[PDB]
Amino acid sequence: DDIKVAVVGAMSGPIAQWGDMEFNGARQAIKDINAKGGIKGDKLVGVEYDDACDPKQAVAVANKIVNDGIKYVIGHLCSSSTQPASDIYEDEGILMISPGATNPELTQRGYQHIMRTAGLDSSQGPTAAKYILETVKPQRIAIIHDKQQYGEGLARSVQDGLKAANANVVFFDGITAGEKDFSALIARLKKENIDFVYYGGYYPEMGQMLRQARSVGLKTQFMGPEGVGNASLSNIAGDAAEGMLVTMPKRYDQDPANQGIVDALKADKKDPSGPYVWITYAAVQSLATALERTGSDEPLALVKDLKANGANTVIGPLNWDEKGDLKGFDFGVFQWHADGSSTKA
Ligand SMILES: CC(C)C[C@H](N)C(=O)O
Repeated sequence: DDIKVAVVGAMSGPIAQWGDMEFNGARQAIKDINAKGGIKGDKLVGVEYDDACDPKQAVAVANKIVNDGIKYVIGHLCSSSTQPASDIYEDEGILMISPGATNPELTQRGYQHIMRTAGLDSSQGPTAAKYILETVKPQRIAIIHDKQQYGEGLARSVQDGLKAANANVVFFDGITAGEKDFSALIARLKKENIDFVYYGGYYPEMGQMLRQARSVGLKTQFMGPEGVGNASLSNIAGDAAEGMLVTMPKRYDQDPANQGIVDALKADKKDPSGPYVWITYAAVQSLATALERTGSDEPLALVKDLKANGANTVIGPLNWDEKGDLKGFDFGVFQWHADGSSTKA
């Protein structure tokens, strides 16, 4: 019979563009797998849910998935929405592979039904700190975050990494997500002669912060995690996007092996350049590899099979550890430009 698979992420809310990549990658993977014969004759069917990357809505979607009879879940997208949903899935015995959540706490609580194809912030954070200490070498640093699990976790990780080398972190503060007016922050950066800022958060706040800093002549160097590295960033920031540092996953769309999938996305007039297009495609490929190899429909047996044998996907040969995290998922550093393009630094 038809194998149903929930795909869960942001189809609405302020970071819906990340979700656009997720659903584009999932749809294409489900379509390619069915085109080659499915899972031993059976058809994969994606069932799409919108949690809006919001903790409360995520708990509502997870509850609905249990009630709908679905046993496998590619989601959720954000860390703050994925973690509370995983509590429900673990209790009900449902497989959950997150293509987007990078916060470490997800897979550090003994949950047996939980995996991910996204990286870890326990590696993205230290990658930023290393680059700050060794290449940028600023005199005076401020670290800002958006008071949510992903951004605040990365901001705290960069604070610790810098403080390990006794770098001058002048101050550490948060701003509320959805902020329009950053004039108070900018005034503090001028007062404290801050020449470098790490922002933990997503692209809507990064964009407006960059534009407003340059409008009054701040010469500050900014940096953020992969959550700011979006096509929207330079549209919001304008010329202030130039020089922006950001940690991102490898450019999977420039891998020759993925050129067939790039061409399929370009035929549907879709942007193939986003990291989570590929990381989500990979999560469907891992679920399909486990169903095919074992011939089983038990969530626990599918996870054990993946931890043991791995899977060959569009983001490389995947090798999970006992907790459900990928081993050897590396972030690189990129200089952003005003036209939305970027180059490795
Ligand atoms: C899509 C990504 C920007 C999501 C981010 N890694 C998080 O855990 O919230």
